Amino acid sequence: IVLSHNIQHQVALPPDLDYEYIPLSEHKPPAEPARTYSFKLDPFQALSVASIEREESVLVSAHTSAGKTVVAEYAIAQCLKKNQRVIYTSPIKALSNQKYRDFQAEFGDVGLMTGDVTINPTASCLVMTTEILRSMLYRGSEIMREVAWVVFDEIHYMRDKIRGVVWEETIILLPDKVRYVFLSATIPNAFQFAEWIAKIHRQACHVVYTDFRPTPLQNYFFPAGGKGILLIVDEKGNFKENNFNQAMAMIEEKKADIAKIIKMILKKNFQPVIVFNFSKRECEQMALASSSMKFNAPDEENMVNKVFENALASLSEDDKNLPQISNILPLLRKGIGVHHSGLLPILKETIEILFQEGLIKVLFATETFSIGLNMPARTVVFTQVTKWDGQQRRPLTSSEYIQMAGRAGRRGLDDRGIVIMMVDDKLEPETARAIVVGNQDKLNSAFHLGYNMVLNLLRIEAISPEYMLERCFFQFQNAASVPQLERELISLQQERDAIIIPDESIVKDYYGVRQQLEEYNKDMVFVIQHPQNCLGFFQEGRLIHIKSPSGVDYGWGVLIKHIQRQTPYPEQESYVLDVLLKVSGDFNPKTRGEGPMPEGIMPAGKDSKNARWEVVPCLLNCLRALGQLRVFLPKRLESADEKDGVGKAVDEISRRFPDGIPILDPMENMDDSFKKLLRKIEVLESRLVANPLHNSPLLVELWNQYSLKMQLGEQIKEKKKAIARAHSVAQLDELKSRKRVLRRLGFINDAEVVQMKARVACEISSTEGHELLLAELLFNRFFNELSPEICACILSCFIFDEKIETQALKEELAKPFREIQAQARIIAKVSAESKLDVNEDEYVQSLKWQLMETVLAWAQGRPFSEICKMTNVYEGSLIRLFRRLEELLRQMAEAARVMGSEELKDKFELSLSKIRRDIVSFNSLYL
Repeated sequence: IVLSHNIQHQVALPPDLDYEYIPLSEHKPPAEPARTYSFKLDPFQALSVASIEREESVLVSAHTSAGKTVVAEYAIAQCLKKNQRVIYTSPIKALSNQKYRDFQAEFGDVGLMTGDVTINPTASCLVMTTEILRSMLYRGSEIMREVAWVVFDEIHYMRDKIRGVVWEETIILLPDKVRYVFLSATIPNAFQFAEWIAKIHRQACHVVYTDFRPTPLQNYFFPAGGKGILLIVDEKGNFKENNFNQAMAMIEEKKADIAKIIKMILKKNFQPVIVFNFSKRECEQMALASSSMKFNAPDEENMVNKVFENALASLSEDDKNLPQISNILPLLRKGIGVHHSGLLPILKETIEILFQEGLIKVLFATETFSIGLNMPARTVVFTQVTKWDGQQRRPLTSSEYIQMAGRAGRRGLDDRGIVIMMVDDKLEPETARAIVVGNQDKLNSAFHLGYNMVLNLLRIEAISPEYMLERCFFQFQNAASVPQLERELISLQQERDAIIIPDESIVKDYYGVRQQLEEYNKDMVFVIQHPQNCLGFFQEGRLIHIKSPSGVDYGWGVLIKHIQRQTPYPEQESYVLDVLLKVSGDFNPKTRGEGPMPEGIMPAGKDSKNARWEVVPCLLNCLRALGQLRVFLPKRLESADEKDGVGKAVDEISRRFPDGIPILDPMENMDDSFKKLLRKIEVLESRLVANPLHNSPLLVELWNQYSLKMQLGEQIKEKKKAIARAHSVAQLDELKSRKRVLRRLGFINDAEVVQMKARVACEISSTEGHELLLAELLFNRFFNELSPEICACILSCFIFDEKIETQALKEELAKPFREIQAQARIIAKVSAESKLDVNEDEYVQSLKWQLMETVLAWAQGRPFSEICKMTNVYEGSLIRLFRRLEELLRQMAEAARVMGSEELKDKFELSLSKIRRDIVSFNSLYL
């Protein structure tokens, strides 16, 4: 077969094994297909659904807009037909809820489990996040026994530095009998992933890949302060080099541009447009520049006011009053939207809704909006292409470009998607070209050990940590990489052992000396050529010695004058001195030519004809000695016998002072410690002339060889390291260390049996969030006498890694914080004690205390407005922190329960009741 169009298929088979057997036919059909129609299937869908129908797992690799969700539906239907259960894991928050709404309306027998809520836990199809899958798995719930199929939507999130590990963990933990549908972006090494699944779960895994986009993209560049946009990638995906070149020239010649771009987009009916930025602040800034315009008809204005109010009706005439709403509404009314994680969740949803219904023509959003469900536009504008990964500025990866740009082009309603990238004031071509002809990044494991992990593996009879390491995807990519690396290492060793033909050990001395001279000579040029020490002595006729650009020697010359041109940026390189020198190789220039260094002028002399003596211009970076003498120069100094005549007076002075000519100390009086750090540089210059090598001609041959050997040695050491971190033992060191920690702290015995404290520590699941320390805290007490509302605030002290400002701490609050920071200190201690790369101070200091009072007063009954007034943290971030906090609290009630402190557990529940109220207890618009 049937349909055909740029579709690649592959299959993964388990490692032998593959020996017996079970053949006899087992080759189609074999079952009927549920919910085929309505629309005709695309061949890539047909293929993947065939894989699923045959009960074989399959990884689909296609762009997000390509319609991957249809395949998920089929597995659910098939599961529902066989009275089986299926699990839809979504990577993150809101979209799982949305997908739940879609599946609920479709299949009815559907439930939802997130951090915030639980729906229909007996349903045949459970939508849940990966993290909950991890917890429920470690807990070993019997539900998992009935599960036949797991669909992973957006599986490429396994490459996430903090959350990828969760994905991997739950994959490894599933029973081999289970089958998987992996939905992914067009990653390049899908096959490898399939193969890993095949090995570890002893079953086939198909891979369906295709380079298919329903609506094609055109990419345009806008240079900053430029006059328009340049098409740089056309519908056929052909790169137009020349326009890029023109654009960069448009930037070499070169706030408000965003407004002009939007106005242009408006004039040509390219709306709706998503304008991406990478900071909430930048988002609001951009909206301010935009806000002069108005994109809605009075009827549209009416429509959005009606929809908005219809959403707000559930709240109250006091919640309606937060200034984020009152002053966001005039923007919405003008047809301008904003979207970022700082807004209230209810605004994120209602703004999404107003965008989907076509009431918002321009939407300024941060990256996260790019992965929202079914919300594309006609045009996408990148406000920049630089993102901080930390103390570095990254040009956004191809995968990011794909993911964001995929929101352009609306399948039903648009002929094409228009993508306009505003460019940075400075940018090299190879990086941009790499992005726009984007090759997707590997799905490389980001596995790392965690305390909840290790503890849980140890806790269960039939499984072990060593197992997990052996079966890890990271390790699989290692066991793949290693033979290539040992082959590189061997090639390097051969080159090393083969280039060892320079002989001598005087070379080593030479290298050391040369580099020492370059550094010390740099010190000497520095400061001594600076006007602050050197300048004052600018009399006419004074004899000065010239440093020469690199290291040559034009000898002593009489200063003629000194000029300084300002437009010449280093301190030393600024003043220009005209000096008379005993020039020979002229040639270039004539009189005044140049410029950057005297150029063509060759020193000496002695072997001249043709000596000349002329006044040449040099800059102040070029200097060295200044000497202590001045001759009287004639006022009319432009004649053969007279320039050369001054020269005659110079040779006679030089003949009069052997072992001289004595020089001016430049630093003495506007000391001198530097001089004793100055004679040695000369000594080393004598060591150089002493070296037999200095004369031979090979020289540079032997030197470049020495360099190669030293480089190769460094590279080799590095390769042995890469091999070490390609070997399971690196991570195993981390493991043995963490085992030391667990013994020394008392969570498990030396016989590797989990204790009650380990068992309670198990039930705390947080991204990096110490999880240990809370357990220690409990058994150490430090919670016995706190009221619930106080306890809330203290627990709030662990989730916020964001910045807030401006408050003092009362003593009755500063002290418990201090005591916990003390516990953190003992823990980071034992951590260093056990060879962990933990930086003992950053751990201890990671528990930020500046938000204790906001949460405390919220827990004591303050209204939302007031606590929003007590900090600069964004409203949405605040509600997010509360939501993690509630989830955390449920976890703490659990661990208290599982250590029999019934009183603590009930207390935490009561705390939940204080926190879990009003807007913080808000249900989702989708549910």
